[PDB]
Formats: sequence, C-alpha cells, structure tokens
Amino acid sequence: PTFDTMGLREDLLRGIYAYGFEKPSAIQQRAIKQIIKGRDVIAQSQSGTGKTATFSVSVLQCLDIQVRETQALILAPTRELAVQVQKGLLALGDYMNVQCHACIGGTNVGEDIRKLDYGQHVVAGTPGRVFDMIRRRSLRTRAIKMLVLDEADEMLNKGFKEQIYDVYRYLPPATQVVLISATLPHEILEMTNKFMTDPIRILVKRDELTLEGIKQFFVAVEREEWKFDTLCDLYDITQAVIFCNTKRKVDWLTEKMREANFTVSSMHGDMPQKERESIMKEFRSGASRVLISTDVWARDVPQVSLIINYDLPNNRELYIHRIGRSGRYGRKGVAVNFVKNDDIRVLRDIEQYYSTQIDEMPMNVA
Amino acid sequence: RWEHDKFRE
Repeated sequence: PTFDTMGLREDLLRGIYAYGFEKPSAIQQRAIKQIIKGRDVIAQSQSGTGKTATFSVSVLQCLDIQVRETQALILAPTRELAVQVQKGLLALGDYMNVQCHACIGGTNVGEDIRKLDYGQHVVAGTPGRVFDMIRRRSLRTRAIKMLVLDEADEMLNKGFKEQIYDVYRYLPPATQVVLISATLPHEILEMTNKFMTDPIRILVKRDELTLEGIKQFFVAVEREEWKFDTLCDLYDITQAVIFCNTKRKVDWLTEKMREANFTVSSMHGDMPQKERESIMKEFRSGASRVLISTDVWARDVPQVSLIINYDLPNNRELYIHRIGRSGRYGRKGVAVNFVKNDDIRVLRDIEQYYSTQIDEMPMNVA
Repeated sequence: RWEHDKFRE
C-alpha cells in the first residue's frame, strides 16, 4: 500500500501521484514488484482504480528513454481500449519525456507508420494493427524487453490467438510476457504455457495445491548412500528439483552431483532473500538443470516437470509444499521418492496423510 | 510451445 517503498523513478512517481493514483492494493503492488523484477506475470484482474495503470506503471519503470526505439509492446482487444492505454501511459509518463503511440490505423496508418518510424518507447494497438506495422516493417522489434496482453480474455479466447501469436514470432527470445485479464479460463491457461515460463500467477480467487495431476513414485534405495547412485541412474534429462530436509545433505549431494557432469543449483532457507532469488533467476534461466535445496521457501515453487525427494520430510504437510500443482492454474508432473528401508513407514504415513497411492518406480518416462 | 523464430536483429 505505497509506491515510495517500491523504489520507482521519481519522474514516474510524480506522474503516479499527479495522475491521482491512490497508493496501490496489496495485489497490484505484488504484480508491479514482479513485472519490474522481470518475470512473466499472469495477473487476474478486477474493476478497481489501477486496472490498467497498474501495468502501465510497470512498463514505464522498466523503460529507458535514451534508447529511442520500441521497448514495450502492449496489445489490447480494440483500437478504443488501446487509445485509453495510450493516454494512460502518456499521463503517467508526462514527467518522463515518454514516447508511445496507439497504432489506430485508423486512417491515417500513414501517421502511424510515420509515428513509429519516428521513435516510440511503448506501442499499443490491436494484435493485427501491430502485426500490420511489423509486416509493413514500420515497427522495429529488435529491442523489446516486454509484451503485454491486456484483456486476454477478450482477445485470446475470441479470435486473436493467431493474430497475437503472429506478433509473438517476430520478437527477441525470451522476451518477457505479462498477461493481464479479468477472467482466466482453462482455455487461456494453456495458451500461457506456450509463451510464458515459470510464470507468476496473481489471481483474485484463492487456489489450493492438489496432488491430483502428479504421478508419484518411490525408489526403494534403500541405504543412504545408494541414493545418489540411483539418482545418477535416474537422470538419463531436462529440468528438475531435488529436495533434502537438511542443508548438510544439500551441499553434499551438490558437490557429488557436480563431480558428475550435472549443472547444479543449491539453496538453503539459511540464505538471504536476494540470494535464493539470485539462484532461482539462474535455475529458471535454464542455466541450471538441477535445483537442489532445503524446503525453507517450499511453503519454491518453480513450475517443474519432475521433482525428487532425496529425503522424505518428517512433517507430512511439507510433502505437498515440495510437490503439488497447482491447483487449477498449473501443471502435472512426476514426483519420485527415495526411500530408506528405514523411511518406508514415513512413506506409508505420507501416503495415508494425503490419501494417495505412491507406486514403485517402473522404469519409464511419461 | 511458441518460438521467436521469424525474427533477427
């Protein structure tokens, strides 16, 4: 409930207050924090003050005015709505020497083709209109840090998946994606799987963590140190998280995992926040195939196709903090549990805690 | 899984 806390630029910060924008909601602030941190955001939305301003602020912070080309591209379901966005952007940016434009085209498209050639930091328009001035080469794509899809419900669901995707193609890899929409139906939620990565999801209505999409297995190891040996067998390829219920295990397995050519990332709860943030930035970048850590942040979460419990958490409730789509929202995957002859009980009791089958590992990849 | 082919600076 404050902008000043959020270390925004003062030229923008005046614009915010000058535009009249009341201190932002807990939720909005979260989105803004995260857009700025440079994460793909899905943000469920609601009729309320900062509806659009909330992301407009975000795009404006992350702008750099010296670079006089298009750095943010914001697509909306209509010319009209895109003009509102434009005007909003201007208003907030009126103390930033900001340059944006709504591709109305909207005869004259000539004035548009003129306006874009002449330098625009941000650019709004309908997924077509934009895709026009990409084909007509009026809009240079080269230095776009972020794509914003306003009212995705109204676009993504309702005939623009093509128009939008066409644009998407002509943009630098991994350009950042923010999907703002009041509604987020299942139809749209896969959509995002196709252009976002390990996205944050800020939804209005709460969402549990089911166990229901996840195939759970356990490797009867069953004395610690046949656990690494089996892990080694196991990975034979993409991204996965490996939990251990102690920092001592984490470090060991890491130094061993890295003896083996297995590019690794490690984490504790006993690390500062900017550290585990620092780490996960990399792990999410792809530059780590194998995140290993303590729970700490478990009750995390990086959307990951394969999770392994090298150790089984004594506290049962952890189990699904370590593992658990989603619940609507998110992705099925595989858990694998490494179980000491000693820890099979604990497995049975986790099994019973969640009222869930945990079958033995049959040697196959689905 | 969308890609950013058909692009080049």
